[PDB]
Amino acid sequence: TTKQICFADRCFNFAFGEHVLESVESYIPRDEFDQYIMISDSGVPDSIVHYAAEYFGKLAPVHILRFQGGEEYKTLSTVTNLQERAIALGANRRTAIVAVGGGLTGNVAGVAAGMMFRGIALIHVPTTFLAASDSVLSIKQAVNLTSGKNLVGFYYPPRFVFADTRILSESPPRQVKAGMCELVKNMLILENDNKEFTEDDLNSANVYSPKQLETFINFCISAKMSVLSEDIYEKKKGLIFEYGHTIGHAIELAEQGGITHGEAIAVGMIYAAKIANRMNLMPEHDVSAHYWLLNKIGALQDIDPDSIFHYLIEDNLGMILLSGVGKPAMYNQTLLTPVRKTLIKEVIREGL
Amino acid sequence: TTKQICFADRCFNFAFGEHVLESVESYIPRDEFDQYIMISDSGVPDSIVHYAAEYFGKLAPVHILRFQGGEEYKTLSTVTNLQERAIALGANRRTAIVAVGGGLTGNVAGVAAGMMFRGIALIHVPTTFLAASDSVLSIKQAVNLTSGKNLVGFYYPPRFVFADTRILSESPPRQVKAGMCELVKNMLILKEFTEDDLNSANVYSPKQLETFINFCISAKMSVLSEDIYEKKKGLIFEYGHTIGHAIELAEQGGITHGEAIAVGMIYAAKIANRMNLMPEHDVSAHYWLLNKIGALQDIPLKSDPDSIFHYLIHEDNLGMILLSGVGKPAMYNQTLLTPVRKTLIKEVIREGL
Ligand SMILES: O=S([O-])[O-]
Ligand SMILES: O=S([O-])[O-]
Ligand SMILES: [Co+2]
Ligand SMILES: [Co+2]
Ligand SMILES: [Co+2]
Ligand SMILES: [Co+2]
Repeated sequence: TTKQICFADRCFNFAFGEHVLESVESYIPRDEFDQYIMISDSGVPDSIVHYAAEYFGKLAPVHILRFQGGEEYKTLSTVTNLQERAIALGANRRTAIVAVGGGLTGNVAGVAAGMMFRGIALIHVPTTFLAASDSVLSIKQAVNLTSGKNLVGFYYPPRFVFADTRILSESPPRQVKAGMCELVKNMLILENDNKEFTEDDLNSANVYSPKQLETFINFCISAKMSVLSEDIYEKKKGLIFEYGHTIGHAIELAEQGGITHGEAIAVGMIYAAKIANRMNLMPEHDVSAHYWLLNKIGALQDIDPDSIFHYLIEDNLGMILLSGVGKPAMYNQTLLTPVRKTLIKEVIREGL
Repeated sequence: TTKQICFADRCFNFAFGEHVLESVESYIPRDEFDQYIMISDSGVPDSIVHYAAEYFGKLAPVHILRFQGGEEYKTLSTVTNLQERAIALGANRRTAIVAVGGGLTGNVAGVAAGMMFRGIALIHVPTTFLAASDSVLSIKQAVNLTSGKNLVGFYYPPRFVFADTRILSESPPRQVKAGMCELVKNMLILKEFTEDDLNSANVYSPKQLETFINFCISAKMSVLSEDIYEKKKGLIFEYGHTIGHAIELAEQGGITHGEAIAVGMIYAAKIANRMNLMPEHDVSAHYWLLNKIGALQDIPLKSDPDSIFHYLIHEDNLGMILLSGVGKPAMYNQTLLTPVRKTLIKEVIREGL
C-alpha cells in the first residue's frame, strides 16, 4: 500500500508492504539522487542493512555508515561524526540520507540530514513497529544533551518512507507491543466507528502477520494525519497524541530501561484516566475501558512513587485528559488541563 | 528608530539609534521572557557585554556566557557546550538567547537558540557595522565542519534586533569599511544620503550610520521578504562573492570580507564588460563608488592566482552573478547565474587591480 503523507505543504509517499524495497525503483526516479548514505545504529541487524543497500544500490552508489547504538550515544557529537564521514565520501546536495533502523536511528539521521548544507533529502526505512506506526508520522527530530533527553532538535520532514511488513512481522513481540500501546492510544483519544479491524483482532502475544500489521499502519496513518496535517508542530490539537506521556515519560525514566516507551505510556494513560475521574471529568466505565483495551494487547504484563514524581517535576501541572473514550477534555480552549500536584502524586501512589 | 522586518510571515522589530539598549524596556514587554542568556565570543569588548547585561537585567535575570572566538571554534561542538551551560542555569522555553557581537557570535548563538527545545527566542545585539547592516538581515545560521565552512546549519529568524549606533560609530575604521563595501554592493545591484556623505576614512557619526542601516534594511528586504532562503532573486546579494570568497580564503585572514567582495565586484564588472554585457561607463562607476569609501586603497593582497583558483573550483564554465549595468542584474535562462568561461575568470584574477 502507498499513502501520500502531507504536513502542511510538505508531502511524501509512504509505502508499506512485503518486500517494498524490492520496488524502490518505482517510487524514486533514478535521476533524483546521485548517491545514498545509509545510516544505521549498531543495534540494527546487518542482514536488514545489507538487504536495503542492495536495492538502493540499483538507483545509485550506496555507502553504509554505522554508529554506536544506545541512548548514551544519541548526541550532536555522533551527528557531527556522521556528517564529517558523509562529506569525506563526497556527499552533496544531491545525496540522500537513508535511515535504516528504529527511532534512535531515525532521529540521528534526521538531525544529520536537516543540517547538512542546511537540509538534504531524508529517507526512512523503519525496522520496528513503533517507528513505522508512530515516530515516522511526526517530523520532530532530536538528540540528547548530557542534561536531558531530546533537548536539542527541530522539525524536518522526510521525502520517502518504506516499511517492509515482512521484517516488521518478524521483530520481537515485546518491541511490537510498544507500538501497539501507541495504537491503543489512538483508539482511546479519537472517535472512529469505521476501522478495518476490531478488538477481537488484537492479541496479547503480539505476533501478527504482514497483512495484519499493514492494516494497523494504515489505521495509524489515518488517525494521526487527520490531525497533524494541519498542526505540523503538534502544539495545538496535535497535543492529543501526548496522552499518557506526562507521567509515562517520568515512569520510563524511573525504570531506567526496564520497560519500553509503550508500556510506560500505557501506565501513563491509566493514571490519566483515574485522574480525570477524580476530577469529575470521566465516568468510571471509561476508566475500565482503558484497562480492558490495554490488557487485550498485554500492555500490563511485564510491568517507587516518590522517584517517579521527582522525574515528573505552582500547585498545578498541565495534563492532557479525557472526559471519556474518544472525547478529549478542553480547558480555556486548550487541551492542557491544570492538575493538582498533590492529586497526581496520590494516584501514582495508589498504583495499578 | 524602529523598523518591522519580515521574512515571509516571520517578523521582528529592528531598533537602532544611540543607546537603544538603555530603553530596551520600552521595546520588550516585562513578561515576555523570564530569563536572558547573553552569548558573546571572547573577541567582543567586555565593556559592551556588561553594558548590554545591565539593561536587559532591568527586565529579567541575565547570565553571561562567553566562548572562544575564532573560525576554529565556530563548530557544533561549541554550540553544544553553550547549550549545556544554558541548561545548567535553568534555561527553558520562556528564556531568550541574546547574541552580543559580530557574525561569528550571531551564527553560534543562532544555531544554539534554533535547536534548544526545538527553538527558543533569539535576540541580536550586533556590535559590528557589517553585522548590523548585513548579516542580521539574513536568517541563515551555520557553523563549520573540519572539511568545510558553514556546511551544517539551517534557517532561523530572530525576535528582536538592537543596534546601538553610538557603539558602532566608535568601532574601528577597517571594521566599518567592511560593512561599507556591502553597502556599496547594494547601491550597485539595485535613500536618505548621497555619495557626498561617504568618506574614505570610514569614521562616521551615530546619525549617519543610522541612515546607512535604514538604507540596507530597505534594499535587502525588498528582495528577501519573499526569497527567505536566498535561492532565487536573493542571489543578487552574492554579487562580487564568487571570486571574492575565493580571494578571502586564499588570503587566510589578511583581508576583511568586505575588501574581498570589493575586489570581487571589480572583477565581475570587468567580466560583464568583456562579455559585451556591461558598458565601460558602468565599470568605471564601480571604481568610483568604491574609491569614495577607500575600499581599494589598502588591500594587502599576497596570495598567488593559483591559490585563488584552487579555493574557487577545488567543465569550461562557472556561474556568476553579473550586471548589464548599474542597478540592472544580468539575467540568463530566467536565472541570475550567467555561465562564464574559466578563461575570463583566470585572466582577471591574474591581472589584479
Ligand atoms: O499524560 S497526559 O495524559 O497528560
Ligand atoms: O561574484 S559574483 O559577481 O558572481
Ligand atoms: Co510515544
Ligand atoms: Co562575533
Ligand atoms: Co558578504
Ligand atoms: Co544571497
